[PDB]
Amino acid sequence: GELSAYTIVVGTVLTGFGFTTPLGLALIGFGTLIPVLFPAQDQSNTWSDFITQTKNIIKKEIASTYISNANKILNRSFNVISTYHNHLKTWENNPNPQNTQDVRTQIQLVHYHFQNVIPELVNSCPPNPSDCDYYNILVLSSYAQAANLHLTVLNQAVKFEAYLKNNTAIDYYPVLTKAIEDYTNYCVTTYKKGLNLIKTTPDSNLDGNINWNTYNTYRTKMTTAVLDLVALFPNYDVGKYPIGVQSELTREIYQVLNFEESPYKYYDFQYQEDSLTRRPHLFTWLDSLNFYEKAQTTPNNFFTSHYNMFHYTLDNISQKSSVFGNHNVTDKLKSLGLATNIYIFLLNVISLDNKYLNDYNNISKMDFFITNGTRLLEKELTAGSGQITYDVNKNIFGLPILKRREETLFPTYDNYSHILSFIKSLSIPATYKTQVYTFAWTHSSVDPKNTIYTHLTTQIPAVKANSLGTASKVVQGPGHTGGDLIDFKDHFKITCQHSNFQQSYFIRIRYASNGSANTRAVINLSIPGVAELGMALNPTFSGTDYTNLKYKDFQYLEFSNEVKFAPNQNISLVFNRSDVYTNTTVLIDKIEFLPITR
Repeated sequence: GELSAYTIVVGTVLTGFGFTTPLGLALIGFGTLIPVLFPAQDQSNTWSDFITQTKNIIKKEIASTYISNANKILNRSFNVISTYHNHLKTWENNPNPQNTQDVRTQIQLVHYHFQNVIPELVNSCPPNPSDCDYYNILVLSSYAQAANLHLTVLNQAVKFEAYLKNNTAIDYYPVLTKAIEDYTNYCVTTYKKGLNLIKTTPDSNLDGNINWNTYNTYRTKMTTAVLDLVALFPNYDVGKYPIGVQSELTREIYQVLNFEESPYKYYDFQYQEDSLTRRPHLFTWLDSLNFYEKAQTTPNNFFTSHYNMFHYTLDNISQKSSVFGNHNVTDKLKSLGLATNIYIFLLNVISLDNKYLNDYNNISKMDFFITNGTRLLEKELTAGSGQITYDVNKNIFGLPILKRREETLFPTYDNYSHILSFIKSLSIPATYKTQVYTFAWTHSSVDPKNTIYTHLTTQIPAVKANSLGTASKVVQGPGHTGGDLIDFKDHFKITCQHSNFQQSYFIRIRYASNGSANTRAVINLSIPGVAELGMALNPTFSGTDYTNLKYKDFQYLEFSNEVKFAPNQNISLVFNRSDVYTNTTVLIDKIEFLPITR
């Protein structure tokens, strides 16, 4: 949508987990968060915008007094964060005595401000039960920013104190943890209450049908606002990540074209979902876009059909997608290729405007805004000759900037949060001339080289693999892992490229698993030319509903033997399951590398 804080706040946190210091992600991360979340101090309209925008997509109503109240309440954090931020800044470069060193008192206030303002926020809802559920999902995005700030000072407090044990001393680690757990589970819960609200509310405009586009919009906006932020919360666990962490978000989000002027909005919800989005898969990179045009030469040509060319991370085989659309046999192929480190971060599309009639509303022209890392490259893809008579529609797709601006909408080659990853299409030629498209977008924090760093913990999602056994499958993530997970049944291999240095590590796994102590799954890791690790996994949850696994359901296990990689060494990570307990489900989330030698 139109609101860059979502993508910027998320961008700062990813960048923030880069190191590990006595002032944590506060002194610096705050230098960005405060200005982004409070541009007009304690009298901003950030929360209103967040709430109004959410309410504009769900299109349900409540007295605006609830919105301004929420905005009035969360705008208190400004002063409580500003003072804390100063004493901290006042604690570093400024002398290091013991008075301005008494930051421990300031931390106490920020922790007190958040124990009260968040429950206040949630409990200041309309009387009516369900009307209260709607108010809280409508405030969820603001809730998130609050909880994150909260988690940041606690993560900082923990670091701050552990630093003072070297050459009231409160211990916030048990609390930091519970906060990571509660906030995660609440956001996800609330996020689904909204998803279920939409999927449950007939749309008068659609004559009663559930509105899929509304469902999809809410998902795209909330993923970039809440889920993306919630997926990084585990990094705040100073226990788990002592020296810093490099993580990424692998989930896809979609923007759609021709929804309103096409009939498909009257079909079943799940039907549209099935044909407009992609089933859980291993992360893919877009090699090229292939659109067929009509053989004609006369004006008003358009793209008849299309297909995508893509590949798994570090895989030298380029897979091809289905040919969406109505591919004639005498049409011309207009292709747009893409090399490694060359992405589409913004595009312009010109499609035919059927005027709500059973007439073609296809894409006839596209302007891609590509990035190669050093400059902006504009490429074009046109059906026949740009010449167009019929009325046309002009739409822009892509996501907001990833960093605070500096030097057609927002993204630049050196400042973009998402890259194009796929283009699906729903069309039944045998009956209609209309076609609805969706543009898939993945987070630009994902690495094409699966690099393993040496100066901090590297987090490599299991879906960044390029080989998946037949017994295994990729299942939908629960909502807080930042993406999907692998249902490890047999084997799967992820390929990594080491940094230009030498290092020893311990590879650690973040997984989920039911089963019992007598039916533990066993995992063997074969790193050709390097090591042979193996270990038994423990039960972590019970039941078979993996879709709604809780935060506590995922745990961490580490292999005993260590590995050493040479500079720029290409690594093969072959995972095998040898146990017989076929009924013991194991969900692989993240593969972690812990540097041993500083």
